[PDB]
Amino acid sequence: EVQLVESGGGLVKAGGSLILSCGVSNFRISAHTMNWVRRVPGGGLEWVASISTSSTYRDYADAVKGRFTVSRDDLEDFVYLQMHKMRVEDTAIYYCARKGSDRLSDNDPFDAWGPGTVVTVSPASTKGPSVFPLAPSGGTAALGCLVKDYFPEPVTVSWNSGALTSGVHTFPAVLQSSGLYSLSSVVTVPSSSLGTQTYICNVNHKPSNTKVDKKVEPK
Amino acid sequence: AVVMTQSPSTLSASVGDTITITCRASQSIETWLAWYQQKPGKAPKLLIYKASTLKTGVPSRFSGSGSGTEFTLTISGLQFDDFATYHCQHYAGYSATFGQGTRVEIKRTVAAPSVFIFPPSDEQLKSGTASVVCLLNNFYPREAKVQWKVDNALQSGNSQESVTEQDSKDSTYSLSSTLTLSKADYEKHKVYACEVTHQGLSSPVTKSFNRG
Ligand SMILES: C[C@H](O)[C@H]1O[C@H](O[C@@H]2[C@@H](O[C@@H]3[C@@H](O[C@@H]4[C@H](O)[C@@H](O)O[C@H](CO)[C@H]4O)O[C@H](CO)[C@@H](O)[C@@H]3O)O[C@H](CO)[C@@H](O)[C@@H]2O)[C@@H](O)[C@@H](O)[C@@H]1O
Repeated sequence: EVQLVESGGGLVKAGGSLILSCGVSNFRISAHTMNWVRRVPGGGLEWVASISTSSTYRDYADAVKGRFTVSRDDLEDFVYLQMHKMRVEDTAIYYCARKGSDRLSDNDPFDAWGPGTVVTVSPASTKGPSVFPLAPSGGTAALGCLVKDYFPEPVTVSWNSGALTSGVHTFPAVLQSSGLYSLSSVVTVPSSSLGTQTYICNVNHKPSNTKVDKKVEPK
Repeated sequence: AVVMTQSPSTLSASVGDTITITCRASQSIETWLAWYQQKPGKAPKLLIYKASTLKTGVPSRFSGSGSGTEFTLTISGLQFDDFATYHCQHYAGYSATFGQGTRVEIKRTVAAPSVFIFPPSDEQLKSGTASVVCLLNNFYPREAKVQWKVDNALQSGNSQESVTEQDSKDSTYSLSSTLTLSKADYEKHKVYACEVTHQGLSSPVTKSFNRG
């Protein structure tokens, strides 16, 4: 009858963070030593964390130590797992369990488990911005650089290595439904100065260490 | 059940001006009101509490007043740094309700945008994606509507827009909306149009292009 339900799983980049919550039914968390265990793709189980009765003692697996945090909410019966500086090896199904028996002792097995939440750590920590031209056509016109499918906050742009500043507009980044960002940078220049003058954007993505330069020409 | 109503939602003012932001409570809240300053991206900064108690470090140009239902934030002599959003807050023991916010910006004259449409680059097209961009250049005020009309069919849930801060010198805004289609979807249609609705426009401006 006793039930446990983990929530909060999903996909995360390497170096990221994700919090898992564990909720229960037909028992109170108060007197139980709450634990987290994961099933690594290899097949086996790795004991993750342990939280003693009323948070007295908190134990962690060597690998997860100093990156993960176990927490308890006795009043609303909740168990939490903070996962930071996340590694690819942290990819597993996460189960929250309890040390229990018919009469609670000083050392009981994990008599109750949750169904499990899937946590997947992606290898790539940073993504490469793809740069595209916004090519032109009353005496004045506009051109720009579309900085796409990239990550993660923040990208800097400058025009003609920093020479062109007047008329420049670099827009706030937009988070796309993919999890990737996209921003545009434009500049208004006179229609006459098109064929003659040369225009290049200077995309600087400090996390990925990316530095891209693209010339914007008509057709 | 306390309802907080700030007024105005947007306050256009010049530097050196003395401006007042009104906050109204649905029922008496005595002096349990707090004013906050919030600049884009940055976290809210507490200015005044207990309706008039100014927090340590907050400039003397800021002023709090009112009780029960009517409250007032006063900025005497506007500094460039003061240009941000202002949130009034009723703070109760274990709850709180905020005002809708007041965006204090630089006043200037109505300026119609310069609209530019950009077809997706052939480079991107080869990669299986099509990003159609619309630009609304140097317009005033901030409130502007953009509609995407592929072969006259209005679009929804494919477009994403972002707006720049008020310009340092000209005091206008810029908006950029990006319509995102698959290469496949893009090649099923001929005419891509961007219809722009703004206060400084007699009628909406439609900037358009055909594939080639
Ligand atoms: C200990 C396992 O993690 C265990 O925890 C849960 O049950 C709790 C547990 O509490 C332990 C107990 O103190 C020991 C012990 O009784 C005895 O040898 O005396 C000492 C103090 O007089 C002490 O070292 O209680 C203390 C504080 O209350 C905790 O430090 C310690 O965690 O054991 C008892 C039953 O023995 C339960 O009433 C507790 O709620 C369950 O998760 C249990 O199943 C686990 O095996």
